[PDB]
Amino acid sequence: MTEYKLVVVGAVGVGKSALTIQLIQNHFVDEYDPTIEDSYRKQVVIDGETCLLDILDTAGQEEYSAMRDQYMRTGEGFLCVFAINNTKSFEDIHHYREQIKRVKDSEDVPMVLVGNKCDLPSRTVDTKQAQDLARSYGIPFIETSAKTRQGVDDAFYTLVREIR
Amino acid sequence: GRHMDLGKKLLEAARAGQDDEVRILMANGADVNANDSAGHTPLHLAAKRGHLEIVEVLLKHGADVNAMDNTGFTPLHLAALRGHLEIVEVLLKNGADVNAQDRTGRTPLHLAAKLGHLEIVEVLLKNGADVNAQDKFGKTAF
Ligand SMILES: Nc1nc2c(ncn2[C@@H]2O[C@H](COP(=O)(O)OP(=O)(O)OP(O)(O)=S)[C@@H](O)[C@H]2O)c(=O)[nH]1
Ligand SMILES: [Mg+2]
Repeated sequence: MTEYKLVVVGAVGVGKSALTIQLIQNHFVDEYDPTIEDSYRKQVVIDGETCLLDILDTAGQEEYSAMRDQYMRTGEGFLCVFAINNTKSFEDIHHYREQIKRVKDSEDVPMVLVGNKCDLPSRTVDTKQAQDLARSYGIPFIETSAKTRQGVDDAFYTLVREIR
Repeated sequence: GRHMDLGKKLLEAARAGQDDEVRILMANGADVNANDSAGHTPLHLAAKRGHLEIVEVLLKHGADVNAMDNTGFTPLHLAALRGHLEIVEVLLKNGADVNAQDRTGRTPLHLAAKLGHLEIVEVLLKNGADVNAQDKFGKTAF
């Protein structure tokens, strides 16, 4: 089958790990364990085709920012996650995007913008603002909740389609 | 049934650093090399977290000192990444492969040098780490 190398990036505490464990194990982890760098493997069916997702879940913590180069070289697609009650994390998508482009020497890298934690009542980052950001970058925008599982498959599967 | 479930609790106890809960789970037959979905063993989680006692205990109980998770990290990669010196030492005295490569070709030295852990770099070189080792992009530790 075709293997897709997916990389999940974003700021501390946005739900990168909770999204990923939802995809792999279908369960929601309420507990913060800070990620260094973890790999997960899932054989799935997308658009009627069997394929393998090789998923790297990365560190939000800036102390590991020197490891970014390496996973930016190896990844085929990037799930760019922010949390909808975390302005800084939305703004940080810019820094992630810029580094990706510089490492791949390209403006067209498969990428999906993920607005996580859409189950939450109040929010500080507008849906419109995110839709605009994704239209600027020419990439899809998906609203997710790792807690409810909303949009979880959609987000990863959409990144796969972008790699194709 | 039970045996699998002891593994998951051993993983948790090793991560959460409960030194004595580890001792019990082992004596109820738990698997010392139980894997989480990311491929970590208890020794990876204990090395990552910096729990020296738990690292010693797991090694006394036949833990695979060069086990690799799904990213290709050994426990020595994890201890080095975050500067846990005495852990790096103990792992090495128990036969850790000093030049083990992750899936991208990085040794422990690559990671220690990348994150500026100078005391780990020195101890790694004293234990036969290769200064000219290249990862899969041709890049040395520096
Ligand atoms: N309400 C809600 N909480 C969430 C959601 N996703 C994650 N969380 C919670 O946020 C906290 C941090 O999530 P986590 O997945 O660990 O962040 P991270 O992005 O991996 O952080 P890091 O490893 O780079 S340091 C956890 O308590 C988790 O339960 C969500 O969709 N909704
Ligand atoms: Mg995480």
